[PDB]
Amino acid sequence: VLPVEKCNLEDSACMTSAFQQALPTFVAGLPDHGVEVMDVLDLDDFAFDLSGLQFTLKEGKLKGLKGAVIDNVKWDLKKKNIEVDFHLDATVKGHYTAGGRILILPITGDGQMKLKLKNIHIHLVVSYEMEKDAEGVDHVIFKKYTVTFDVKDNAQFGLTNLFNGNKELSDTMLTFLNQNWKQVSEEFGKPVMEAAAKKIFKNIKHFLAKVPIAEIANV
Ligand SMILES: CCCCCCCCCCCCCC(=O)O
Ligand SMILES: CCCCCCCCCCCCCC(=O)O
Repeated sequence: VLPVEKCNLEDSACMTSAFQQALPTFVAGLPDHGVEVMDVLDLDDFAFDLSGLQFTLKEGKLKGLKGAVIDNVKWDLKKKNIEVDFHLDATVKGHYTAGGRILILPITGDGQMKLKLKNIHIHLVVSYEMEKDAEGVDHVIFKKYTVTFDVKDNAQFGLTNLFNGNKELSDTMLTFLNQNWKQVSEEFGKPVMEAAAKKIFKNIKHFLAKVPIAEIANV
């Protein structure tokens, strides 16, 4: 399993440093807990219709979670809530399509995407409950999460076969995207975020349904 020593759950310095040190092994996958490979992370296909853009990503991938930096862990035992702050440079790949408009430009494209995220900050809030399982050990059972984000340094857009390959229009569109990267991030990033959070919350939840609380915590 995991090469990390035991914390008080509300010792938030120990928890931050334990998350830090446990990450590479966790995101390499643990098949007998619930833990897939989380770098590269396979995202479920999704679709959205937002601010006039119709957007699909198929066989989506997220690379860079191996590389993430844990900023703070705040486990709160009265609230049975956990807050997790981190950041990373990520890449998001996959087969995309594009319909309708982005902001003031019309868009059509069916090809490949490579987004590069530079210093993306995440604020993950998880609520939980303590359950006993079948064999009378308690586990931390995650229930619900909120997530917020913040691409602080930069976002770049690579999109192949825009407007059926027509250079003029593709270049114009990609220049637009790349210049207003931050508005575009705030305008369309939430369902891309949701897509990874849905998988990340799921994987953690699996882990801790499998390991006894008495096993990884101070009682
Ligand atoms: C996005 C990366 C999150 C993956 C890490 C999941 C949390 C594992 C808990 C590690 C802390 C151990 C607690 C303890 O031993 O006291
Ligand atoms: C064509 C518009 C696509 C919208 C992408 C905007 C950039 C937002 C990145 C989303 C965050 C990725 C999730 C994560 O870092 O775990």
